[PDB]
This record gives sequence, structure tokens and C-alpha cells, in this order.
Amino acid sequence: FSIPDGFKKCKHLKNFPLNGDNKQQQVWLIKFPSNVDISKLKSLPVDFESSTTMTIDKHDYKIMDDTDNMTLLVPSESKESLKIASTAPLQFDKVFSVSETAKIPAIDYSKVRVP
Amino acid sequence: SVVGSLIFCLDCGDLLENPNAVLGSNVECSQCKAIYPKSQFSNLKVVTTTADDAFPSSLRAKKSVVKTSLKKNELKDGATIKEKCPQCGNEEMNYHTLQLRSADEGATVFYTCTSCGYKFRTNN
Amino acid sequence: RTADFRTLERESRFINPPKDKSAFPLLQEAVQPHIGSFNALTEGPDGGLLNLGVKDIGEKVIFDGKPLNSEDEISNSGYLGNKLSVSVEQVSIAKPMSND
Amino acid sequence: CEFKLELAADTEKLLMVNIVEEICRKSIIRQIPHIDRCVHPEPENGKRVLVTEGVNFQAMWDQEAFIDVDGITSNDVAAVLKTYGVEAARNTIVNEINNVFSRYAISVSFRHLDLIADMMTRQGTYLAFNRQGMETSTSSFMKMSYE
Amino acid sequence: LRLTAEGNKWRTDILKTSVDTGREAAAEVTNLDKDTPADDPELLKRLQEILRDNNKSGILDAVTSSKVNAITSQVVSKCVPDGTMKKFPCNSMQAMALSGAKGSNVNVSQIMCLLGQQALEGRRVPVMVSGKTLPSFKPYETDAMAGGYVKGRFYSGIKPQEYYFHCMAGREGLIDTAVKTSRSGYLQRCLTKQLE
Amino acid sequence: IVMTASAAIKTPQMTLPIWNDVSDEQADTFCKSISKVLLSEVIDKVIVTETTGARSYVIHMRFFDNNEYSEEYDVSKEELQNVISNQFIHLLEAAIVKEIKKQKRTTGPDIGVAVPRLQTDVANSSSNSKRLEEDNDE
Amino acid sequence: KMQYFLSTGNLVSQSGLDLQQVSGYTVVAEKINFYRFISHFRMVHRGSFFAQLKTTTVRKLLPESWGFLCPVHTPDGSPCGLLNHFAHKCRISTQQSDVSRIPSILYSLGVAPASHTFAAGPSLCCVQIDGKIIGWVSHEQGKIIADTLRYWKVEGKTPGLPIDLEIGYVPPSTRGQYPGLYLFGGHSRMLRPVRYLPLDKEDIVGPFEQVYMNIAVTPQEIQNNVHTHVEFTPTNILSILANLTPFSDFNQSPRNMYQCQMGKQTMGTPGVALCHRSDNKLYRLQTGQTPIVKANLYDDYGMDNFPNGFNAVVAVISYTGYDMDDAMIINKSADERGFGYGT
Amino acid sequence: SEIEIESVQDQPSVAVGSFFKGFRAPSDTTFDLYKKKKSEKDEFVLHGENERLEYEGYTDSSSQASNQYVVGLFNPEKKSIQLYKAPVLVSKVVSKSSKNLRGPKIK
Amino acid sequence: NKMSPYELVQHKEESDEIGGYFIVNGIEKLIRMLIVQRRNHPMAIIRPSFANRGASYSHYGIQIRSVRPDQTSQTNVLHYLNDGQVTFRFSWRKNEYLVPVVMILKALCHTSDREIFDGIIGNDVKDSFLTDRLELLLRGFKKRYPHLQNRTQVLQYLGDKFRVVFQASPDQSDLEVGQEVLDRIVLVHLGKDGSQDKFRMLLFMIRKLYSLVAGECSPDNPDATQHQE
Amino acid sequence: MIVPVRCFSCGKVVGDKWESYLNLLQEDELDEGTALSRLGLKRYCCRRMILTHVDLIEKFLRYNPLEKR
Repeated sequence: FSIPDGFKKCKHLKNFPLNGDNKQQQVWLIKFPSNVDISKLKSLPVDFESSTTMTIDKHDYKIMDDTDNMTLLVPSESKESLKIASTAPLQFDKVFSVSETAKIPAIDYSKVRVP
Repeated sequence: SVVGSLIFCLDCGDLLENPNAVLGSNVECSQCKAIYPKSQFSNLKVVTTTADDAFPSSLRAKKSVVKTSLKKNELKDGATIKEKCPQCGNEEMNYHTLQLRSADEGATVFYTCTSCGYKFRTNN
Repeated sequence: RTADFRTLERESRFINPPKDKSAFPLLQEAVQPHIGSFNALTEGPDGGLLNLGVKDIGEKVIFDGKPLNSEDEISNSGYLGNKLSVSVEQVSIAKPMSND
Repeated sequence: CEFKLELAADTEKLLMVNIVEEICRKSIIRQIPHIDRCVHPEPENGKRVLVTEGVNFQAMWDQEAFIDVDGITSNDVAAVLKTYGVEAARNTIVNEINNVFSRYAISVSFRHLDLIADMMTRQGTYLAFNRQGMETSTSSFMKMSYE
Repeated sequence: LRLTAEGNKWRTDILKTSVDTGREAAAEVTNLDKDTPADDPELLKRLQEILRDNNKSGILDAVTSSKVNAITSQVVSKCVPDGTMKKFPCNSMQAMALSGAKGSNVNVSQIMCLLGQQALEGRRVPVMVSGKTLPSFKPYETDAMAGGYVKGRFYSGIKPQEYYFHCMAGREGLIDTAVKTSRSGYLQRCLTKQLE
Repeated sequence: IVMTASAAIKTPQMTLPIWNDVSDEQADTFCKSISKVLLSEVIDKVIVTETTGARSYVIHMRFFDNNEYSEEYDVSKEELQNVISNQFIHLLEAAIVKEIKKQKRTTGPDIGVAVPRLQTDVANSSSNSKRLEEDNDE
Repeated sequence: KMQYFLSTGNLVSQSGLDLQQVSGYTVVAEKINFYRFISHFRMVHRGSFFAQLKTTTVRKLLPESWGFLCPVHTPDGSPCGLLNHFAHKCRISTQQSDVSRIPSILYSLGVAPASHTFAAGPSLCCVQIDGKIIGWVSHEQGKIIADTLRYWKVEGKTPGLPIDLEIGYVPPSTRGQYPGLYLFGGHSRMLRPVRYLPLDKEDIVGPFEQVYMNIAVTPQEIQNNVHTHVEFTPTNILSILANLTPFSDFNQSPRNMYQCQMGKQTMGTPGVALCHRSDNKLYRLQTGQTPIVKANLYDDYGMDNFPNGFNAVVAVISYTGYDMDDAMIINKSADERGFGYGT
Repeated sequence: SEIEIESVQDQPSVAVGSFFKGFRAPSDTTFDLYKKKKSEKDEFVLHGENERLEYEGYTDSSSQASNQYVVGLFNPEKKSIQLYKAPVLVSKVVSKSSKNLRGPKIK
Repeated sequence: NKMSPYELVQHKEESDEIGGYFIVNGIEKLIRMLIVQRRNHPMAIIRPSFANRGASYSHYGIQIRSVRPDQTSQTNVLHYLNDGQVTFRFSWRKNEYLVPVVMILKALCHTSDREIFDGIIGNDVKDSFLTDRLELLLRGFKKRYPHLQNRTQVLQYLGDKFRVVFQASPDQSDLEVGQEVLDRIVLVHLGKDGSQDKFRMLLFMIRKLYSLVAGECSPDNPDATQHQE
Repeated sequence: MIVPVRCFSCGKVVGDKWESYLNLLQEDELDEGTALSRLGLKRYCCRRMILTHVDLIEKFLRYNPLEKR
């Protein structure tokens, strides 16, 4: 109902080319933070196991995977409409979560033990 | 949308009332109007399980995999000091580790005679 | 050597107390639980503790007994008084001074 | 065991687990009364004895094939007085007092204890030393000057 | 207050394996055998199980201190009449304690041989929530030392760990003094008014 | 002993001198004949599966092996039945109706009532404030 | 109304605090020497209610007092245990610290935020700061964060990370303390300095971290794969007064606790401002002498400014027969030539 | 161990928000999404208007510096993942009968 | 304060002046430091001194001492009942008050009852000790207060019974009294602007409490120098 | 306070040597024990009165109640 001003309604919107047939079109649950630049990387190591330890821009990157609930809300033509593209609500499939870890340098045990 | 033994709603988000005390084949919410005029989940059951470690006995003491209690020989002390005994002559005599009085008094770090059951006090 | 005894810095200090540095600093660190705890009443962001303690008690209000005496409305019968607020917004201990 | 309790409709949900946890700790399968836990101790002075953490003389007489029933000794003096006369209530007291000064190895003489036990057992009953025990006396300033 | 150096050799090689006397007490309690090493992933799990109980891990005390006071047998029975630097009739430290003047052979041995275990109220050194008795120890430690066995003597001085355990034997002993002050004050004047 | 006229001692005892013919187990059987047998001693688990139809409560039990309780506490498997048929149910059927009555009288206390205070004992709510600071010399 | 609180000790309140007793909040800082007067500021009382409970759990020496509360320095008698003092290096946080930077670092590590997650249980690790639940991770996650936040702290990374912050990681254990990773930076904690072994700097550790650390004592005794921390001196754990005992590990510890009790009630120098002061009683020793058998921390506290006692040529001898049961026999011509003279 | 990315997109079309599990509202309505504007991550609206419910919501405001969820799409001849990115609604559900506040006084 | 040892002799004090005390009519006095429980950490106490408070009150419980940022102390005890109905506890002036927990949990943020429910239900459905103890806590409150549905309405009742013992002013409605109760008592680590975050800690002081009455969490000992400040 | 006149145990007059250790380190410029050896230093039944004395009379005299400032 837009009780404070500055709320703008949405007029023109981009196209959402989902088919979801019956080849086969899957709407996954890939995830992204903002601490890295978005359009910077096109090389992305990820798998099903924890074989995802990455480093771009000198940081201890990784994908945190944990499969074990949210919503899709599309427009139809031009009004935003938050239509739930579905079969009868939507269910999520895969956890592609971009993450960042941080690791210590190695323990120098050998130094400080004075004999 | 029932998990465990709790009947719920699709609109309001409340625990619906227990399907036994309700009228014939119908349950509903109190905030919104829960659409279950069929009582689709009018059949319910749940398992419980007791805490099996709330009944201690001496038989669980044998059902454990470590030494829960002593046996009639499993305490063989060896605090041998070579002090003379007057009542049974057992030179062997243990100690016990205390310090009784206020600090104007010596070591109250006891003895105990080991053959006739005589008790000894390390006064000073 | 392993260590050192002292008998001339002690006499460099009795006759000549230090000007710019309080000597033996482990003693002034030994009462820092008590000195610094009374400092934090005044020193602290948003005015310190007592200036933060007083903005957690600020409204003890009551009302009078006269009607507002407008037209005979809903708000002239069932009305008691006007709003009056005692409040405390800032407190400070000054310093010990002395005057007749 | 297996038994399926049925209950009503207007009855609401109840926990069932905790009540069985309480009652199973309350049931006594085989309790001889006022007696909890007999135990065979380390053999003392060669005397093959037992120790019973409860006092019931009347049921132990009925166990005569394994207990010599003419040597049983307790610490509940107010139970020996009820069953075994007053003269055994006197010989228990000089034992039970001497069972405190012996564990700390303080050999108080029996002549002091025979006097105390024959003062408590002067009226045939186990009279304590207190306000109620002094209530039978003659010299009445002694009563006022106690408390 | 000084022996010859042979009493250390009399104790050390078995005081070194006194960590495997505590360990051999830590194996008899857990009902394992075959002299397993202390960092076994199943030995710790049993010892974690006997840490959350009170009566269990009371037995672990009473098995250990019974076994590790037998080291004090093997030190007191060989040193103090013989290993001392001054023999008895000139030895003034024993001439008092072995005549009834002042002190006894505990106070002889705590000066010359060793202190021994500083067991609190019969059991042993208390334990933290983790499984350490001090922050200087590996948790769930199977040792005489973390059990509070104090190898040193008061002549050569006691280490920072076992000093702290010996102060536990003070602070729980002194508080018996402030808890008895009028126990038998009423009781004796309860008799002399009736046996008056 | 000396005072207070001990009718109910907190910790009583009784020494029983056994005969001479009796052996150790023939007395160690006999300790197991006298001592009390809680029904909590012979039970490992109690499975309770709840259902409704019309509320119904299945109650199952799990005792131990028969060569243990009958050789630790001298209790047969029909002496167990003779308790559950007679002592256990009536105590249990008491403590269901006894606890259902709490459901049927008032469905909760009234919020707004101030009870007496929390960390205060009912004997002056304090120990002392004038002498508990003295050292042993003082 | 405020001075009346500081005269009698009564904590009068028509409203009422959250404490349970209303007396004994303030005492008389006596001046009977300089040891007694400095130890008022270092003393802490357990609480005036616990004198009721004669169960000695509130009175017993406990292993978590390592380096915070002195094992020796407490009086005998009735408050023996309720009246134990701090340590030589137990420094207390007064101001709080900054927490506007730290949650931006936990989310930078593998911590999921509080609202997006919908998870609980002991089987996860609840990350908290000052009683504000913010996250959920696994037990092997916070096991690394308790090393990762320690590197990021003692080095120079961001001024938002303080050094008074305690990282109370509770490792999971079978039916033990509740597992979680607990941060506190606020007012009124107990902190002492230790030596952190990798990236060797001086580190600060609370009494809630120290329940789950393996802090070695001497660097002769540092083992492998267990010790992350060592202490600068093992005499960072005693009091000031108990440290001043010469060869204080050779004595029998009920004569160390007795030493701090008869070390306060001597007569030394209450002060040197005695011309411009006024007290009810001032016991002053005339001929003050420093000890020859002294401590290395005797000089840094500056106890030469208040010499409590004197050096006397002692003959350990039984010669006269007027000395048993702790009696001693003075030299008369020492006394007639001035010996412990005092007004 | 590689999956490509189609492109980058931000513009307001789709909201991605968390709720309580077991919620089938009648889907015979559209929703509104309105946009306060400040040239960073903007406060976004839930607007669920059917004939039985009238509820609303908000997006979060504290931890928006390390988080912007995503809806992506897959194609088994291209084998990539695209972006339809969304700050998360953490909102709630009420009805128009849950507005009956009563008399706060006694008269 | 910023005064030289050389200048402390100029104004006649000891050159190594301690300070840090009061002079109250010549008698040099000081406030003794005391040992109290660590702030902002929910302890897991067991205590036999809870059984005095009535029948069915257990011996367990969760104790927290949330200090305010101006150092004001406030304890919010959280008991456990055999009946399943967990009762919150606090103190306002000199008295002791008991409320059902879901009444607070409805009042902190605007929750539906399944939002309360599935709020507690994070995972571990299959535990029969979570999913059964949790029922009577929800079943009783719907039975005890059927006419208190949403947060605006539960504050009508909470500020109602606690109106006059808080001595609030007649311009304040029953919800505005109740909001001030929720801003003066329960979990005062934040006060206002944290009524979402004050919810997430009472989901943590229950899941701790249910992990105590089963015994998966051993109770903390307050003497042990680790929960006390 | 000031240096004692007589040695307590022995009895030698020890109000004599209190003053030569600045000049032992400023005029003679030594280390400690070399300056603690020469000038008549003889018996460690009274050599203490060099090492042991504090001379607290210097700290009192700055608190003069009889002079301006």
C-alpha cells in the first residue's frame, strides 16, 4: 500500500526463460554472497563432495555443502506479480553455496622449546 | 502437515486441536479457518521410549563395561611405613592425607594400623 | 650475573622524587581494578555510565484533576489531567572544592 | 510384559513414560518389613556375622536355620527396650557409646559408662538427658537452672 | 636433611614407570588388559564414562592410590634408616622424631623421601569439566602426577603443579577448624546438670 | 545416644551372627533372601508406544536375562508376574486418574500473583553481618 | 544518602537490586602496615550468603583458580575460603570492547547467520557474543575458528578485534558441558597474561577459555601436539604477599597460608605522611631494614619504601630451656641497643 | 568439477524468502513488490493479498554485506547456472481476523 | 590524578600514593569486590532449593544474569516443571513472578504458534524426548489461553496483570505497559531494537533445558571460577 | 630512619661508613663488590649494615611542617 514515499512499483522486467518441461529444465538452489566481485570469475571449481577448495584474489575460498524452505516468485508478462512457477509450490534441488574459509599458517612447534 | 503428535494448519500456523475431542471428521484452527473438514489425518500414533539409565541397580553394575564397584578383594593398599605397632606388631601401617586444626598445629596426616584394625592419629 | 640488588637508586629516589614518571609501575597496575572502575562512571561513550544510567530512567509522569473544559464531548468527561514529565538527562560529579 | 491401556476421548495428551519411571521405583517385589539391605561384611574377630540396614527383630526370629537367634545385636536401643526387656537396653548403651570412642581410639573406662547407662535406665525406660528427661526429678532449683 | 644420590636411582626408573603405574591402575579400572597405551581412542571413552559419575571414578581413586602408595613403600623402606648423610645418634632430625620429642616418621619422610599422594577427603585431586586436573595437563590424563602424586620432597622443593595440589590439602583441612567450635559445648553441660 | 531419646535413629543397624554349619554362599544366598527387591532393579527398558483411534497406550517392558535377576535377587519369573498382576497396576491406575484430575480442575494458575521471595530463606533471610570476617588470631 | 552507604555498609533500597544480601558491602581499609593495606584492594569476597551453607563446595580450592585466585593467600578461621584474593597478574577488564566488527568476521568464516538457518541442538555449535546468539556451525568448524580467531587476534589485523576478548570454545563431549563457541568482551572479567606459542606473542586468557586449554608451565615441559600456550613465569599465579615469602615452595603449605595471615598483622611502616595525618592507631617500626633473602618482585612492587621488619642473626639452638611450644629467647643487649623498637 | 555461469543480473523481478514448512496458501492472487531507493541493497516488501489474508513483511537489514541468495537455471546441452538474485524475506503470516485489539482501560 | 610523585610531596601525600579508596569522616573506607555469576551466559544449574516453591516443581533449571549496559543486574530464572509447562521467572522490585514461556515467545516477535513450534523444531524430529515434552507446553497454553491469539492481543493481557505493580501511568495502554515489561525485564542485554534477537535466546534456554532434564548436558557448578565474575 | 649507632649482635660502632658508595661509583666508578671490599669492610656479622639499611629519614624530611612550600 506504500505507506512511506520513495516506494516505486516495478514497470519493465527482464525475461525468465524457464520451461520446466513435461528436454528437462531444473531450477536449482545455487547460492552467492557479495564479498567477491560477481562478473569477475568464470572459472568455478565445484563438485558433489567437499572437493571445492578455491583461491581467487588470495582468499581461502571453498564451497560449503549441506543439503539438509524458500520460494520462487516470477513475473508473467510485465508486472512483477510474484507468481510461483510450480507443478501444483516449489522444491529445491542442489546446494551450490559460494563460501569463504580462513586457515592458520602452520604451527612452528620447533622454535620456542628451549632445551 | 503433522509432525509427531501435533495437528497443524495450512493457513494460520497453529497447533490444531487433538482429533479425538473434536466433532465428527473435522478440525480447524483458531486464528484462521483451517481447511480440514474431512479429518484426513484422523489416524495418529507416536512412539515414546523411556530413559533406560533412570533405573540404577547392582545388576546394571554388572551390565556395564567398566568397574562399577569393588569386589570383596579389589582394595589392596600399600602405604608401608616401618613404624612399630603395640597392639598387633604389624610394622606396615598406612596413612591418610589431611591437615585438621588451625595453622598453630602440626601435620594431621594420619596413620591406620593394618592387621588388628587399630586406628592411629598423627597428632604432631 | 643472575640478578642485582639496589642501594643507590633508592637514595636517588628518596631525595629526588621523579618528575614525569610515577616509579614502580606494578603498584599502580595493582589497584587498576579500583581506579579504572571509578573512572568509567564518567569516562565512556554517550557520556559514560552515569550519563547512560539516566537515560534508562526518564519518565515518571502524573496528571492533574481538572477537566479540560471544552465542549461537553467524549474528551471532557472522561479526562483527568495534562501530561507533566520529570526527567533526568545529564549528571556529573564536579570535583572536590571548598567554599564558605 | 505387555498391556495396552485404553483411555477416554475428552482426556488430553499426557506423558506416560515418567509415571512408569516413578512407579517402578516404588514397587517392592519381596520386602521383609523395616529391612532394606543385608550385607556380609569383612569377618571381624573370626565372628561370621551379617549387617542389616534396618531393625525388625520379629521377622529375624523366623530365619532361625541360618541365624543364631541368641546373639543378635543392634544399635536401635528403643527397639531392644520394646522387645528384650530393659536389661538388654542397658547393655546395648554401653556398647553403642563404646562403639564411638573406639573408632577414634579413646579408651574411656567402662566405670564411667555403666554409671551413665544406669542413670538413663533408672525408670525402666530409655530416658534421655534433655528437658523431658529431667521432668522426673526432685530438687526443683536444678530444673529451673537448666533452661 | 640429605641422602646420598643412590635413593634417586632407587626410585627414578620405577618413578619413570610410575606413569605406567597410574596407567596400570587406569587399565585395571577400565577392565581392559594387555597394557594398552594411554592415548587409545577407546581407553579415553571409558575414562570419559568414568568421569561423569561420582561413585564410579571413586573406585578409580581407590584403585590408583592403593597401588601408587606402594611406591612410598619402596622408598621409605630403603632410604631413611640408612641412606641419610648423618646416622642416628648424631642425626638430630631423627633424634627428635624417633624418641617422642616432636614429630614422627611421616615428617621424616616428607623431608627426606617424598611427599606422596595428596588425596582430598579420601578420594583424590578433583577434576575439571574437561578432564584436566590442571591446565598444565593433557585431558583425561592417566598419570600419578595429575592424580596428585608428589614425587619431590621438601628438601629439594616442589614443582609448580604439585605445589598447587598440596595447597588443596591445606584449604580443605583448615575448614574443619571453623565447623566444630560448639559441637560438644552443650553436651557436656547436658550431663553435669543431670549427673550433677 | 546420650540425648534426644532416639526412637527413630536416622541410621540403624542389626548384627546377625550366622551359624557354624553354614558356608559362604549358604549365607550369600541368605542375604539375597532378606533384602528388599525394588522392581526398578530388574528392568532394563520400558517401551511405550502411543496411539489413538479414543486414546490408547501400549506399555511394554524389558526385564533382564533370567539367569541374572533370579541369581542376583532370588526372584522367579512368576514372582515378577505376581507383582505386576497385583501391586504394579493399582499403583499405576491410581497415578493416571490422580494426574488426570489436575487436567480437569483448573488449567493453570493466575498470572499476576507475587509469591514470597526467591533467594530468601524463611529464617531472617540472612546469616550474619558482624563477625564472620575475623581471622583465626582475631 | 550516598555517604551512608559508605559508612555502615548497608545497601538500602526501596526498589531493590538483584543481589541477595544488604550488608557488608564496605569495610575499613586499615593501615597497620603496608602489606595489610595493599591487600584490601586485591581481596575479593565470594558472597555474604554462602556463610550459611556448611557444605564446603563453595569453600574448597578449585582447579580453575590457576593464575586467577591465589592458592595460598587467604585467612584462617571462619571466612577461610570465602575470602580468597586475586593473583599477581589477574587484570580486570573495566570498559567493554567493540563488537561492530567481529560478526562481520564470523560470517566471513563458515558461520551461517541466525535468522536464515532454522537449526538448533547440542549437535551443532552455537556461536555467541556477550549473550547474543548469531550463528550455527559444526563441531569441527568451530574447532578451527577457535584457532583461526586466535591468529587473527594477536597479530595486527583490525582494531575492531580487542585483546581482552576471551574465546570460550567448548569442545563437544559425551554428557558434559553444553558445546558451543562463546565470546565475551564485556566489563568485569578476570584476565591474565600468557604466552601463545605459534606467532609468539603475549596473549590474554579468561577463566572460561582455560577450562579447555593445555597451558604448559616451563618450556622444559612443553610437549608436542598438546600445548598451545605457556606461562611467562609460574609465579604469575600467586598473590603479591604470598610471592614475597622466601623459598615459598620449600615450606609446608599450611605455613604459607599462615604466613600471609601473620604477615599482615605485624608492625611496619604505615606511611611517611604521619605528620599530616590522623588515624585511630598507627603502629610504626623504628629501624626499618630491607631483607637480604628477598624476592625479585620485592623491588618492582617497591616494598623498600615500607620496610616491614629487620634482619637478626638467628642461632637455631636449644640451649636455655625457656623456649618450647614456639617460644623464642631474645638477646638483651640487642634489645638494649635497639631491636624492633616501635611506637 | 566445473559448471559455467550464463550471465549476471540484479533487477527486481523475483523474491526468494524463507517461511514455515507446511504452508499452502491459495495461489489465486498476485503479489506486490515495492522498492525504496538508496543506491545500495534496498528494503523489499512482502505483499500477500487474497480475500482471506492480508499480511506483509520485510527484508533483513543487518547482515546484507555477505549475502544475496540466488535462483539459477540449468540446461543439459549448455550445463551452466544463471542468476536471479534476491535478498531474503524473513517474514510472517497473519490474517485479517488477527487485528482485534481490545479496550486498554477500565473507565 | 595527573600528578607527579614530586608534586605529591608538594601537596603532602606519600610519593607512591595508592589511592582508590574513600575517606568517610576520616575513616579510610572502600567498597569490597564481590564474586557474582558471569554476565550474559545461561547457566545450567541443578538445585534442590527449587522444590520448596511447590508441588511438581523440578530441581533443574536455567539461570541467566543479563546485565544492562549501565551495569544493572537482573536475573531471569527459567525453571522446569514435571507437567511440561516451563515457567519463566524474574524479579522486578522485591517479588517473584511466574509466567508461561510461550506467552513471552508470542510477545517477543510477531509469531504464529507454528512459527513458535518450528522455531524450536530446528532438526532432530526423531528424538522422542524433544517431540513429546514440547507438546504439553503448546497444548496447555492453547487450553489455558484460547483468547490470546496474536502479539497485539497477548500484550493486552500481559500488561494488564502487571500494570499496577509496575506503577505505570494511565496514559499508557495495556500493550505499552507490556512492551515496557518486555523492555525492562526479559533479557536486557539489548532492550529495544532486539525483539527478534531476544526471541532466539529463549529458543536456546529451552533447548539447553531439555538437554538437561534428559542429562545430555552436565550441570555447571557456579563455584568453579568459570561462571563467576 | 637513621643508621643505628651500634651493631646489634657484635657491638661495633656503625655510624661511620654509610657514605662511600656514590663516590665508589662516581669517583671510584667500580662495580658492586669491588666497591664492597676495600674501605674497612670486614665482618658479615655486621657487614649487613651497609646492605641492609634503608635510611627512611630522607623520605620524612621532605614533609617539613615548618617551611614555606
